[PDB]
Amino acid sequence: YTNQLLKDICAYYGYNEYLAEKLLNLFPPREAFAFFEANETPRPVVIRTNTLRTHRRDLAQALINRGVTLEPVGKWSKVGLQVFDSKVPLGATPEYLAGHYILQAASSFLPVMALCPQENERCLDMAAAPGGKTTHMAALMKNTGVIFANDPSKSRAKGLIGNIHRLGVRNTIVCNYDAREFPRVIGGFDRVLLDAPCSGTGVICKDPSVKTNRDAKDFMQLPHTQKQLLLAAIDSCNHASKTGGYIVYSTCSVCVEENEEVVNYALSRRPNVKLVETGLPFGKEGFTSYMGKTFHPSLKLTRRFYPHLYNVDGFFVAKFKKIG
Amino acid sequence: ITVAGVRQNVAELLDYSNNVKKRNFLETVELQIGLKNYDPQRDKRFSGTVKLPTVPRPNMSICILGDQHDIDRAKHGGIDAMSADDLKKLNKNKKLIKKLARKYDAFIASESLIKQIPRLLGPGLSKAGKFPTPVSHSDDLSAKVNEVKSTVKFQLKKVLCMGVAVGNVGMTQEQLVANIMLAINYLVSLLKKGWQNVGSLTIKATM
RNA sequence: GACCCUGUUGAGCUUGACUCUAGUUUGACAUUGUGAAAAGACAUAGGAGGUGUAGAAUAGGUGGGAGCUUCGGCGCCAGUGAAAUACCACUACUCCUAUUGUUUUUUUACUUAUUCAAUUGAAGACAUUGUCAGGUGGGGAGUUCCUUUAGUCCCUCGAAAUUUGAGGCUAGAGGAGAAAAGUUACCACA
Repeated sequence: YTNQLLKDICAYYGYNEYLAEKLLNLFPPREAFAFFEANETPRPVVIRTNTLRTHRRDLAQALINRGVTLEPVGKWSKVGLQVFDSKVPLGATPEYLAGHYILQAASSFLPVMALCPQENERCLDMAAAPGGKTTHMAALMKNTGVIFANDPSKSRAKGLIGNIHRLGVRNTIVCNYDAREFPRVIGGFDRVLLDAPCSGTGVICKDPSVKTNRDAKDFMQLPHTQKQLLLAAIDSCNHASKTGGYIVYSTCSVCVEENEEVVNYALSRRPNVKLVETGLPFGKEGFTSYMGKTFHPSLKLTRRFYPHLYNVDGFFVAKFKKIG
Repeated sequence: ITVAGVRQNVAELLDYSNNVKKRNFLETVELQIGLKNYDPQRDKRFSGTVKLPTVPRPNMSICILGDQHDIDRAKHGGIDAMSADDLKKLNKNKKLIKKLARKYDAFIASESLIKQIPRLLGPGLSKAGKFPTPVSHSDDLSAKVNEVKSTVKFQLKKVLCMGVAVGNVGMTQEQLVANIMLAINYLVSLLKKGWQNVGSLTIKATM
């Protein structure tokens, strides 16, 4: 029965009773079991090629010349390079120290290609804690425009400034601001980016505390904070521009309060937002209804990413357009 | 509201609607209340009880959660009374207690037993809108169940439409329109404003 | 020798005052129009939907209600579900269509604005301009409250199928001034 399944799953995987019940609900039973294998299982290691200093083939040749076993990953990315084995440590290679390549995950790739950053464009990132997304966006504008890096913690900022100035970005300013306050500071951007603080169920391999240390109270305040985070994104972008500018909503969680509910609240409160096809090559459509509540059918255009289908972390991507 | 309009529709209910439909169900009507611009997601949510001494529904599926000095009176009155061993059995199995919660339309609980109910089956039965009314120190089960029953719970939910079924065709017209008048007066008083706050009142039958 | 200290130099760490403002910057509103072509939004009037899971199932939702009943199909029930199907009663979103319109943009031109040569030609509705509402301000002019913690779970703004979060209020404890200062079981030198 279902109750025997919940008690057996919480015992053998060590989940909390609540979060196992929530994650069991959004999946068919055999699909849930295949998902519990993968999210606990460690994920493959992926490399983003700096387009500024090098490119895909000559970096690949260089790392094999240093003994690194690589493979171009997918037809999705012209920028991604999977690693399989490496005699030398990855951070030890002189290509890394110059900034020819940067350690990332797969889920850090796809919001950036969900965005379509162009040259001489003012852009943004409300949370750039590892700094991989910011360096990817600057790789697309070819060292032009301006990125406003933002992170509310000074400790993560030191790794940001270290990662940015190694990669040769020269166009980003980093501010230690709460991003709820950010449209009051400037506003008027083209392409804003948000990687909100989330529950972290999408990636348990990096953070195994979410197995138990995530309860009823945490599932109210945390999606509450994404809402004020997300309404600021529309209230900061431009309704019109010479090059049309779009919002991108990216969360590292598979939860349904964190994902597909916040975008319903945003598109209801602000009617000057539309959602169209998000440009990522694959994915799964969002659910139009989960627990008796209906979302607008624009969420069929949103893409959800899962550990069991793809060896990626759990992710949500959605892109917005501003009207007025 | 207009009392002449109330007489018009209860004459249109009985017996014009009885002649038009020839209802084969249990003959009862309901009142549906629609309101214009009261946001259910905001504050000042209302939940009150309407004391109706008419008992609009005679087929009222009643049971009690009784302690001592109630077994002999409930058995004489045809009321199912369960002792402390039975609630322990009804706490061991949760599927059976939910099924009879659908079967029995009201629960009456004593003072000491409602203190013993929130152990583990309290919140389990609380997720149904099944609040049990507590008894008083008079301990007269006769005519207190009649006063406890027919107490309409005017509860606000997140949908902008609300319905209450009272009134049968076997009772006199003067008593039922007094029930309708008392219900809409308590509904208006429980609301944030007066009669402006309601938008439409439908006192049509079920069939 | 370790080890302690003094001075200089690096690595820091904590500061380096308040009010208007130069500068600089975001948003909004105007000169700044006239056509065409499109596109979009809402204004009404029609048509049709809907498959997360499980449930036999393309379950909007909601009020009741247990055969309303043409066949006893559908019912009842049983499951299965957050929500259950019969029956009547209500009204939501989306996508189309229409005209029963208000519009807003983009593109294309023109100059009917605006800017230069000139002192009639070009650019051209772009800039540019000004006013409000902001951000910053190591600069210019004067001038000499916040931090840590708890409660009112009281008031305001948010969020949630009824409980939270952020501000307000209250109370236990702290306080010669951009030229430069205090500190380190730290570094190099003497």
